[PDB]
Amino acid sequence: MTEYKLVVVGAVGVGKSALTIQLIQNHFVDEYDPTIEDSYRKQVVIDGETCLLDILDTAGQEEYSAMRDQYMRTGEGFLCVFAINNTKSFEDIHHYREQIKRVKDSEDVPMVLVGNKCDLPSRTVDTKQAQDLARSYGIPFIETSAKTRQGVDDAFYTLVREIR
Amino acid sequence: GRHMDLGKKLLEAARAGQDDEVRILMANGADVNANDSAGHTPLHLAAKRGHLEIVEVLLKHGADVNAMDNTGFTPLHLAALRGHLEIVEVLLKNGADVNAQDRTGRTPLHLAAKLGHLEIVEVLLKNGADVNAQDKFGKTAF
Ligand SMILES: Nc1nc2c(ncn2[C@@H]2O[C@H](COP(=O)(O)OP(=O)(O)OP(O)(O)=S)[C@@H](O)[C@H]2O)c(=O)[nH]1
Ligand SMILES: [Mg+2]
Repeated sequence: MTEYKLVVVGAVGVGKSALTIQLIQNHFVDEYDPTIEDSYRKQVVIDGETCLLDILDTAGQEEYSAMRDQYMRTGEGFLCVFAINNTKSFEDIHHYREQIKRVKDSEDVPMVLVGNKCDLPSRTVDTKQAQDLARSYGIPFIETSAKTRQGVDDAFYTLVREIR
Repeated sequence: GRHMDLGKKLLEAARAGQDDEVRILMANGADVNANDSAGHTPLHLAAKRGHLEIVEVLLKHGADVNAMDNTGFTPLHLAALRGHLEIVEVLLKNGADVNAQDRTGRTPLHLAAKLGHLEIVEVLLKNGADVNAQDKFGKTAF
């Protein structure tokens, strides 16, 4: 089958790990364990085709920012996650995007913008603002909740389609 | 049934650093090399977290000192990444492969040098780490 190398990036505490464990194990982890760098493997069916997702879940913590180069070289697609009650994390998508482009020497890298934690009542980052950001970058925008599982498959599967 | 479930609790106890809960789970037959979905063993989680006692205990109980998770990290990669010196030492005295490569070709030295852990770099070189080792992009530790 075709293997897709997916990389999940974003700021501390946005739900990168909770999204990923939802995809792999279908369960929601309420507990913060800070990620260094973890790999997960899932054989799935997308658009009627069997394929393998090789998923790297990365560190939000800036102390590991020197490891970014390496996973930016190896990844085929990037799930760019922010949390909808975390302005800084939305703004940080810019820094992630810029580094990706510089490492791949390209403006067209498969990428999906993920607005996580859409189950939450109040929010500080507008849906419109995110839709605009994704239209600027020419990439899809998906609203997710790792807690409810909303949009979880959609987000990863959409990144796969972008790699194709 | 039970045996699998002891593994998951051993993983948790090793991560959460409960030194004595580890001792019990082992004596109820738990698997010392139980894997989480990311491929970590208890020794990876204990090395990552910096729990020296738990690292010693797991090694006394036949833990695979060069086990690799799904990213290709050994426990020595994890201890080095975050500067846990005495852990790096103990792992090495128990036969850790000093030049083990992750899936991208990085040794422990690559990671220690990348994150500026100078005391780990020195101890790694004293234990036969290769200064000219290249990862899969041709890049040395520096
Ligand atoms: N309400 C809600 N909480 C969430 C959601 N996703 C994650 N969380 C919670 O946020 C906290 C941090 O999530 P986590 O997945 O660990 O962040 P991270 O992005 O991996 O952080 P890091 O490893 O780079 S340091 C956890 O308590 C988790 O339960 C969500 O969709 N909704
Ligand atoms: Mg995480």
